[PDB]
Amino acid sequence: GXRLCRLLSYA
Amino acid sequence: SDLKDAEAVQKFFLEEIQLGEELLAQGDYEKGVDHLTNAIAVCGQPQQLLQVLQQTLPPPVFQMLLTKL
Repeated sequence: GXRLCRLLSYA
Repeated sequence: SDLKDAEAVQKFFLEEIQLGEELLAQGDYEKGVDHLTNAIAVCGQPQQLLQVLQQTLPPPVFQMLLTKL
């Protein structure tokens, strides 16, 4: 797990 | 709010998203959604997170997530 957090930061 | 206060919220937010994602990978849809709901609950403006989740989840799973808020 973790790809979701990474995706959320990207911005 | 100092840095400790925001840091504890950021950390809880990140833990819940991680658990959310793992549980759903394992197909425990109910607990995964519970964890995602906790992360959404702590955001003053969850619209972007919700749009990302809509792109990432199967429609009935996202639906379900909406009923819980």
